[PDB]
Amino acid sequence: VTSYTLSDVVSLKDVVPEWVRIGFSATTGAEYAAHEVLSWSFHSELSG
Amino acid sequence: VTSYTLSDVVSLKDVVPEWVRIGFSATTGAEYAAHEVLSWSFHSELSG
Amino acid sequence: TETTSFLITKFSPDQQNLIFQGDGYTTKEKLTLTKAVKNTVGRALYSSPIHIWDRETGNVANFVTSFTFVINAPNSYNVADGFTFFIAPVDTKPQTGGGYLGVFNSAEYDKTTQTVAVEFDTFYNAAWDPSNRDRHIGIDVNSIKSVNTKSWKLQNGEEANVVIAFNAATNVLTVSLTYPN
Amino acid sequence: TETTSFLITKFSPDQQNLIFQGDGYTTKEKLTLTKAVKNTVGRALYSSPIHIWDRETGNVANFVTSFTFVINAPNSYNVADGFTFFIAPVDTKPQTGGGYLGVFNSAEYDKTTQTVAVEFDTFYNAAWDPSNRDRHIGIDVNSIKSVNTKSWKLQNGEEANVVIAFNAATNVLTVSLTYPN
Ligand SMILES: CO[C@H]1O[C@H](CO)[C@@H](O)[C@H](O)[C@H]1O
Ligand SMILES: CO[C@H]1O[C@H](CO)[C@@H](O)[C@H](O)[C@H]1O
Ligand SMILES: [Ca+2]
Ligand SMILES: [Ca+2]
Ligand SMILES: [Mn+2]
Ligand SMILES: [Mn+2]
Repeated sequence: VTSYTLSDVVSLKDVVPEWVRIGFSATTGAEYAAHEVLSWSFHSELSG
Repeated sequence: VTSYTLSDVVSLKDVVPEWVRIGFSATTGAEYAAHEVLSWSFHSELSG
Repeated sequence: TETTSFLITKFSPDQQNLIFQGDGYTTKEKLTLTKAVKNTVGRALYSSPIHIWDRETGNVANFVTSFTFVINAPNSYNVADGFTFFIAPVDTKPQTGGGYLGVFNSAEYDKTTQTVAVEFDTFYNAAWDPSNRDRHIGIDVNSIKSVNTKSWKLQNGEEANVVIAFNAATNVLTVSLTYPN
Repeated sequence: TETTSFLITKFSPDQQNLIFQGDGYTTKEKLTLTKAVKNTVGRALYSSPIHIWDRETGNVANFVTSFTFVINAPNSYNVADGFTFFIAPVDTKPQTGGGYLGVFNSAEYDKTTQTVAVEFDTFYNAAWDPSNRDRHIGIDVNSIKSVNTKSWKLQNGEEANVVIAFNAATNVLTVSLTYPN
């Protein structure tokens, strides 16, 4: 079991629009690799 | 409290496509009324 | 396994996760399908397609939905036509208006409609509604002529809590409506 | 209150609740962003727009996403460029490819991009990546040059489990990637 964690402060409200779309992206250039996703779950809660 | 209940057997598989959109509809004719929705929650689970 | 869920207790003026058709739009924290005007139609759909059944496995989804709706008529006796919750193809568009509720085109069974709806019918259309003339809750399958109905007493301007559930193990669709009093 | 959730443990050949861009497509129960070919880009987005913050109240949403991804390279020395999970404007198309990972167009802060991304970078781009040249996880804000990074040792062909969570109370974005061995 090998884990890696990273954290930082991001003021979402100042960066993204009120409504957004979420997703994945992957690219290759002069060098490459296959990029795959096997499963995905998402949950968001906006109170008020 | 006044409650009404109704149920019936509907074989969805034979009626709707595999992928669908859900929603509300309302109409008026010679007679009318405002139709409003104040809250809405939904949850579906397809085993696989 | 594939699940889809959402909850909206307050509607925003520009509700981007909804698709509007006809005169549907959001105002004052609520979703307005129609106003108290004549000859109109309004629909609102969740933007994301829902995976209801799978041909590969043959599995069918279980689902439950809850919503609170209000019908406000000028007169508690001059009301029409009604409201529905429906399941239809991804590219669904408004159908016939008036007593057809914007979801069907005939009383005759039409397999190509591919639409299942639970109606909250407030106006008696002699050609297909229950002969007792009562306003009613009905389960519609590819037709405006309900497969089963239950008499319902409309409470003008009062909030109604609805729960519609489908059990894939039995293919049973249940509808329940409740008024605060 | 507004919540949005979904779960997909296995993808279908016709995943209609996803939007595919570039080389993106589903097959063999998996979501393929790119095959092992040069100079290409692939993206996949959830169909429904998400309400991440509220203009009226100033409230911001808490959210959590978890996924399992795999990178299959021809070898362990020549790998590029990487993969990201991102949050962007509703109607977004693929941005610059290569080291820009299809979500940014420069290493300088561009407020119009309005995009936050968590990158899993496999190729050292001299102009902006950490001088140690290690592969790394990074948090990107309107720029390909991360605000923070963490050296990451890639396990070719292995399943990486990722959890990304955002705490609205503290504005902290946390990322964790776990390999079983
Ligand atoms: C040699 O540089 C090229 O290939 C690398 C690796 O694929 C990309 O990061 C970069 O954008 C592209 O210009
Ligand atoms: C008088 O008939 C008209 O008005 C009623 C009630 O509004 C609708 O049911 C019907 O379709 C329309 O043709
Ligand atoms: Ca009727
Ligand atoms: Ca890089
Ligand atoms: Mn009826
Ligand atoms: Mn980087």
